[PDB]
Amino acid sequence: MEMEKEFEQIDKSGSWAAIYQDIRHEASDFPSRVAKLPKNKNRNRYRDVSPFDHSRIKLHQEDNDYINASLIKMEEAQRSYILTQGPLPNTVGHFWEMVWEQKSRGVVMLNRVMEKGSLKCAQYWPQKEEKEMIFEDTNLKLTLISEDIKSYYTVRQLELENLTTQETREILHFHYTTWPDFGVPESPASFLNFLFKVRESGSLSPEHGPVVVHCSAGIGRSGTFCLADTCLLLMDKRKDPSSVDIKKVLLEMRKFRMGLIQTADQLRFSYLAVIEGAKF
Ligand SMILES: Cc1nc(-c2ccncc2)sc1CN
Repeated sequence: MEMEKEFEQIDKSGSWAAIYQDIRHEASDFPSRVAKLPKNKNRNRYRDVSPFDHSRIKLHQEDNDYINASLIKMEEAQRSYILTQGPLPNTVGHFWEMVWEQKSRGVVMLNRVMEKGSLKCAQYWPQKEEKEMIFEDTNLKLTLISEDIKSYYTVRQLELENLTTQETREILHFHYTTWPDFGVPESPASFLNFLFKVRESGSLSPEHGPVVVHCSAGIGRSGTFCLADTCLLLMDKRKDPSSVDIKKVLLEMRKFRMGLIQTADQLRFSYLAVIEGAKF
C-alpha cells in the first residue's frame, strides 16, 4: 500500500499513537545479560536502554569488552550501522577505541552536548586545533584538523592516532545541530540534506567499517536516521518501490537494538522523510 496513502489515512484518522503501540507490542525481546552485570553499571547512561547480547559491539581487550553499542545489519539493503549512546565521562576512551577497531570513516551526532539545561553527552572531541585530546586508558590521540559550520549542521575533519602503532586515520564528524529540544522538526528538508551530505562523504559505503550513529540514548533520533536511509535505498533497488513497508523495516531493525523510534511523532516524521525523499 503506497506509504503516502497509508500516511494520509493515519493522519485523517489520527491513529499515530495506535500504530506506534502495535510496533511496541510486536517488537523482538532478546537477552541483555552483559549490559546488566554490576561491573558495567557506570558504562550505561540509561537503566532501560541496553544492547542485546547477540548484536552488541565487543571492545578488543581482555579486561572488560563492554560498550553500550549495537550492530544493525540490513541484509537486503546491504548497509550496516553501529548505534550507540552519547559517551559518558568514563566511556569517551571506549568510544574512540570502538571507532578505531571497527574501521569506521564517519561519526554521526544528532544531539547537542547540553539540551533542556542538562548534559546529554560528554564533550568527546577537541574544539581547538592546538588543544588535542589524549585518552590514556585506550592509548589514542585525537586532533581537530578543520571545521565547516553551516546553518543546520557542522562537519569536522579529525585525526585519530593509535599511539601504540603510530598509525593515523581521518574521521569525519557529521553534527546535526538544530533538532529541537521538544518534538521533531516541522519539515524534514534539512534532515534529508544532512543524510545526503553524509552519503556523499563515503562514510556509509562498503569500503569502510560501519558508520557510528548516536544521540543521547542511541534509539530515537538515531533510529530515525538509519530507518530513513535504509527505506530510500530499498526504493532505489527494488522493481516495485511501493512494496517498501516502513513498519516492517523498523521491526527488522528492532531485532538488533531495542526501542528504535521513541515516540509516535518520531514515527510520523520517519514517514514524512521517506515520502519527500522519494520524489528525487
Ligand atoms: C542519488 C540521490 N540523491 C538525492 C538527493 C540529493 C540532494 N538532496 C537530497 C536528496 S535522492 C537520490 C536517489 N538515490
